[PDB]
Amino acid sequence: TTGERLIRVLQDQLKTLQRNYGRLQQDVLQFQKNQTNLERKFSYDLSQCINQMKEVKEQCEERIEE
Amino acid sequence: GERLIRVLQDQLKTLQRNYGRLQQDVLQFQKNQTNLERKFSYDLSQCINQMKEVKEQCEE
Amino acid sequence: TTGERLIRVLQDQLKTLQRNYGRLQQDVLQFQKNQTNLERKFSYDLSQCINQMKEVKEQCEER
Amino acid sequence: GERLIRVLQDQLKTLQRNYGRLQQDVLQFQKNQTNLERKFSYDLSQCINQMKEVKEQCEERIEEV
Repeated sequence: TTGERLIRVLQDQLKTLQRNYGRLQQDVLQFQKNQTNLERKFSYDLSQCINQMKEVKEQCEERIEE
Repeated sequence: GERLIRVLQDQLKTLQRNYGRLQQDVLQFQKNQTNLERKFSYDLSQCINQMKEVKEQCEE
Repeated sequence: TTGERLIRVLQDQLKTLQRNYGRLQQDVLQFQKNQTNLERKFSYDLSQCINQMKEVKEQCEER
Repeated sequence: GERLIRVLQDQLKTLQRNYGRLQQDVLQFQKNQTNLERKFSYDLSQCINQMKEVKEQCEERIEEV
């Protein structure tokens, strides 16, 4: 003992370390995998806005009674 | 005897501090990206709904 | 004029769209800023990892 | 008359290309984000992998004395 006691605190610090880091990994995995559906949603909405803009232009240009 | 263990104990407390900085950098980035996305998705929706309104103004 | 009332509505709406574009441009600029910032932080954290690794290495196996 | 209509047409068309560039800048930013995430995962893992080599090294050495 006395040196076994210190070694036990060291084992404790290491497994607290390891468990925290493992928890962070799956938090990063959670976030990043969930990011994909959002990136696709923005991409879609930006294209649609660009397409509606194109329909707007054609129709307003048609609105010529001048 | 050999207090390499007390050195290691010191290094693990430093490594725990540095993990703490890494965890807060990652989590802060994630929190800001989610808040900015709420705004980004609001502004995209606004382009869409505005463009719907212009179409019907030009269709009457 | 029916046409001159629509012209005023179209010019008001063009201003709102230009505003919308600038908010979208500022949104994308902020993604760029948050990202490069994280790249700078992560660069520092990685260096702290490698260099404390290197030194625990020499601390052990050489007493 | 169509002077104001001229410039409404001009401003709209310049806006349409600015949204176009906007769209290309989002696709590119998204993609670089993905690549930075992946290189950063790889580089931290290489550091952790060397960390673990030093653990085994330093646990072999604690009880050698």
